[PDB]
Amino acid sequence: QPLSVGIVGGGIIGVILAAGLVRRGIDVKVFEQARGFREAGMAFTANAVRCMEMLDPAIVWALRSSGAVPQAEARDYLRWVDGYHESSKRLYQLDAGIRGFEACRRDQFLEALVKVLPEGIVECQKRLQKIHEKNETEKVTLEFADGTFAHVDCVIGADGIRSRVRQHLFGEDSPYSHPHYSHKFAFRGLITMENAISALGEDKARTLNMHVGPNAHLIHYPVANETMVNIAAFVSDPEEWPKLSLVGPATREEAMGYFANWNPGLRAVLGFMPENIDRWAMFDTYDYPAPFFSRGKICLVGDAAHAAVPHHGAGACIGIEDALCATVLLAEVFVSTRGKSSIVRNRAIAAAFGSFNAVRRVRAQWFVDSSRRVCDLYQQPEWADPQKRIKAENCFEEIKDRSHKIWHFDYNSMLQEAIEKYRHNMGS
Amino acid sequence: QPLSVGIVGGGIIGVILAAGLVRRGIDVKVFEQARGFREIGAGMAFTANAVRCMEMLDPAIVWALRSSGHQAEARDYLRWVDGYHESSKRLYQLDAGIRGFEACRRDQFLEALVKVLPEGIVECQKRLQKIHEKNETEKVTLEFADGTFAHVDCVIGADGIRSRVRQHLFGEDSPYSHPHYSHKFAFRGLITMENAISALGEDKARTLNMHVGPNAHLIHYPVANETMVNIAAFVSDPEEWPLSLVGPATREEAMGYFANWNPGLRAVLGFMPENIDRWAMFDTYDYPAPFFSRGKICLVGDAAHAAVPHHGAGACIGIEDALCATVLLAEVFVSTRGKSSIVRNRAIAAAFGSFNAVRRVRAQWFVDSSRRVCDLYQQPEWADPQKRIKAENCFEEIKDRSHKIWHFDYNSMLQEAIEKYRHNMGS
Ligand SMILES: Cc1cc2nc3c(=O)[nH]c(=O)nc-3n(C[C@H](O)[C@H](O)[C@H](O)COP(=O)(O)OP(=O)(O)OC[C@H]3O[C@@H](n4cnc5c(N)ncnc54)[C@H](O)[C@@H]3O)c2cc1C
Ligand SMILES: Cc1cc2nc3c(=O)[nH]c(=O)nc-3n(C[C@H](O)[C@H](O)[C@H](O)COP(=O)(O)OP(=O)(O)OC[C@H]3O[C@@H](n4cnc5c(N)ncnc54)[C@H](O)[C@@H]3O)c2cc1C
Ligand SMILES: Cc1cc(O)c(C)c(O)c1C=O
Ligand SMILES: Cc1cc(O)c(C)c(O)c1C=O
Ligand SMILES: Cc1cc(O)c(C)c(O)c1C=O
Ligand SMILES: [Cl-]
Ligand SMILES: [Cl-]
Repeated sequence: QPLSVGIVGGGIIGVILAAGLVRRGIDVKVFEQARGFREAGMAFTANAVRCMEMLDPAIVWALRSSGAVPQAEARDYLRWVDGYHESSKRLYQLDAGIRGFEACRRDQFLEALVKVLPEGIVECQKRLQKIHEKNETEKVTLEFADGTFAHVDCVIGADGIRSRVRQHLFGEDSPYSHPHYSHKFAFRGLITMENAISALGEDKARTLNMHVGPNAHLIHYPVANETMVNIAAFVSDPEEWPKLSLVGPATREEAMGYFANWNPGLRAVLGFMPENIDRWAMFDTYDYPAPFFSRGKICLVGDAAHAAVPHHGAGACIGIEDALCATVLLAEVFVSTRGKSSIVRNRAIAAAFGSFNAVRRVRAQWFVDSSRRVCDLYQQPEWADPQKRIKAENCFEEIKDRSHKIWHFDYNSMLQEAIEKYRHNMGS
Repeated sequence: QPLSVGIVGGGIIGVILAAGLVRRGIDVKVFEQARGFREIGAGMAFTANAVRCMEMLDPAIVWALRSSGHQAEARDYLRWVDGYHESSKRLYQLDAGIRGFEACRRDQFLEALVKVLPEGIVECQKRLQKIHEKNETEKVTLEFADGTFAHVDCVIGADGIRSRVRQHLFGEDSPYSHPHYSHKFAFRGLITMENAISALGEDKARTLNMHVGPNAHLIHYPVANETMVNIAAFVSDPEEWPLSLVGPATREEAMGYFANWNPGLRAVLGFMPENIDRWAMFDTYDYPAPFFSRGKICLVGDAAHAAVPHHGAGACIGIEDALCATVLLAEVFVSTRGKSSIVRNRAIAAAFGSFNAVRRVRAQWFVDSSRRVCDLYQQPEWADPQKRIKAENCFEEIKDRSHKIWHFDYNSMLQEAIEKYRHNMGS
């Protein structure tokens, strides 16, 4: 027969993983708890877009048909600005090259992706409650909350930051089963490009900028074809977060209080927002990172494995690499065990998930820490004191090192290492 | 605002190129002169490199290939053997590794490939007669023998060794427009694995070996699940090819060219059906393409660099071309969204220019190298037993040449390809 893979979670990574798997002949089901919803925006590095292409070129097509339509060709730049002093001097700039980042709306991209898939791959209102493992040779059983069941040769948790599949591995009372608070949260909202331009200038208004300063920072970029500018404003919170929901209503005047000393251009951007906005809490896996991404015939991927604070803007890139590593590994399982017994085929699954863990965990968990580390540098208290300016500006070399370690990932090597580890684990 | 490519030729390359373009959102039409399939029951094999190239074009291509053909994982070895002397001693061997090669039935692979494509991509009974190019900003018009026409932003010739798009580029009276004789031809036929063993041993009969000797060489490997072995015997021809490039031949005609060769090999020939086939071997060596593309017209596969088959990898070189041309046209598609008609058509030609720069050297090296290694398989020196020392150093050259085919850095080809396209654009 073929090999069946139950993917729990119909987010970006689950659906991309699925698309890569069916394009290779693997039987896939995606179980998503929500009711065909996408209830925001995200960005991919050029490296991740090449990973997408290797999964299935239609994915990249979906990405670019969802987004927008932009004489020479523009290079993509991360830029940092002093947010605290009126100097508002441009501190640093990182060149990511042509189409170094490519952008979509999360909900439009997912919709396009599912159109690309065969029919009846995605099952909605399928909330996983329990996993029943048995022998390596038996199918794994998924139990859902509406009383239904599925049977699959192996299981992938693409079920996000609050992964149920993760709870199964470490235990519901283990801190390793849950995310925890980064003691930061963000205000988000939009403003008119005209308003934006009014406060920052046409040049700042039309590019992405991080404004640094003490214990907080703010980022903004143009959206909806340079008519609107999106604002995300991040602040510190010495208090624990109450089951209070991670997202919640807030007001512009609350956000303005945190930036009261900051420079006037920046305080304006804030004042031009709707009176009512969101407050998103930033949880992640930093405090209690997974001891393993895989056990037996169960593998975590994306935010289920390594959910990160969003301050490299690449968290979903790490998950796309995961998807590619898991797709290529399971393809090698399919082809190398094709004529063999049920025992070899199930051993090979476990051997592949063992290779996955071996090759992906260090980089994924490095990235989770890195995402906190760079937030710290964007929020150094010494951005306040102009006599500590050399110290504070010295951070950018490390930011650059970390950025390039993300963007320049050698995924061909990862795949090679993974195939080699798979074959080793099989006794070969 | 979509980009239409007319592929002339529904062969393996034209169809794989199509599969790559459509998966990336490009409007493709494939124009095939034949009514259905040909090359029934033939096999072919692809290097692992070429299979990774296919996966990059569309992973579904690789699925197709694999549905068209305990203990450990097997390794793939090329083997040479002395075919002249009584000793028939193993001469050299080369490790290609796990899945170093993957094989299939051509017609079943092509047919599986067509199921992967959407409907209506391929139009049969469409034999390109003439190409009409107006201005770079206007569409290229294709005229077919049935009197219908077709209009496309650009044209890819994937129409094979006798490419009609090639004749258009260089002139139907140029010799550069036609392949020519390599002064070798081939006898093909099957025998039963039963008989194959009795003449060679179980060892030789159940794998691929090339038997070398003076002015001729033989290769055999198994088929129909190791129930039959397939023979190809290549011999030298001083004369010109008059006449039709395929023809019937007799077992005895082939045995004549292998009179002095050792008895195991002679026996193999002996065991063929009375009637078999003779195939002339043409290629683009004598008059190689001055360029693979001009304006909005580009050649790929055999249309551009048809080679004699003694490296066994000519489709692989072609799949490389399809990968480069797919990645290039996709870069045109995205780099030019919202630009004008003018710019988009300069983008196409700029991309075809980069195709030419990046591929033409490797591809024409491969044509040469194919004749070259054939010459090493057929050194007159194999018979002379005082030159069996110089003769046998050929194999360091076979190895380097094989590795240059097998370890192609195709990611660097794509990189160089994009950078040369940007350069051509003014970027
Ligand atoms: C504000 C913000 C901005 C970001 N910007 C970027 C950016 O610019 N670039 C970038 O690369 N990344 C970015 N990220 C990261 C990105 O959002 C995530 O890393 C990415 O969504 C992770 O993929 P996922 O599909 O695993 O997660 P999710 O999208 O959260 O997918 C989880 C899915 O599983 C489902 N699910 C959960 N529990 C169950 C269950 N029990 N049963 C069934 N289904 C279940 C959920 O309903 C959901 O559909 C950003 C993140 C945030 C928060
Ligand atoms: C005996 C032999 C064995 C080989 N074994 C291998 C092997 O194991 N591995 C490997 O990689 N390579 C192998 N090769 C090389 C391989 O067969 C060729 O390189 C390959 O088939 C080229 O494919 P193509 O699509 O470019 O051309 P072709 O396969 O020749 O197809 C061209 C297509 O265009 C069509 N066409 C022609 N003129 C027109 C026109 N005017 N209008 C419309 N359509 C037209 C033809 O009908 C045909 O269908 C072998 C070659 C030979 C001779
Ligand atoms: C690319 C990107 C997108 C984004 O949404 C955020 C918050 C970022 O910090 C970055 C890069 O640093
Ligand atoms: C090992 C491997 C397998 C594979 O299928 C693809 C896509 C690769 O590029 C690599 C690279 O090492
Ligand atoms: C399938 C196949 C094709 C081929 O061309 C060679 C040289 C091989 O050794 C194998 C398998 O071993
Ligand atoms: Cl992120
Ligand atoms: Cl060939």
